[PDB]
Amino acid sequence: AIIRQRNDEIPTRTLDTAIFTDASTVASAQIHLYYNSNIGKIIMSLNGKKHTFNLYDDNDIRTLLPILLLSK
Amino acid sequence: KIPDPIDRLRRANLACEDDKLMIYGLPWMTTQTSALSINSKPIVYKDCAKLLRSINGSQPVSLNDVLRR
Repeated sequence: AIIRQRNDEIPTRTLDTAIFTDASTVASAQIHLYYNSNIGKIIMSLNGKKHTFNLYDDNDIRTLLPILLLSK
Repeated sequence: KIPDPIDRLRRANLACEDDKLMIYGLPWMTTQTSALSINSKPIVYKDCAKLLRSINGSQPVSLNDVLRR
């Protein structure tokens, strides 16, 4: 409101998805996401560890999008 | 405008070209690009097409469809 509501565009609930740990290896995963719309960053919590993705960096975008798009 | 960085990703969607997992629907690319694993390698998976359909069925799924849940 405005930034606050922008941050709420990404769900806060658990996401059940699939993650490719290598080029040819995939496994089920449950994750949480946080979004900071001021600078365009998403933080993902996976196996108790933090991962960050810069939404202005094409390589991060290509890594994050398959995780979101395979979620149920 | 002050942009919402998510907006330019809302039409993104996955597709299998043989065993290669690709990302369609990104406006600034004039060509499709490969999806990357968590260790930064292009995803190549023998059961690619069956994995996609296991998740969504036959219905196509964009990022916008994910965000409206």
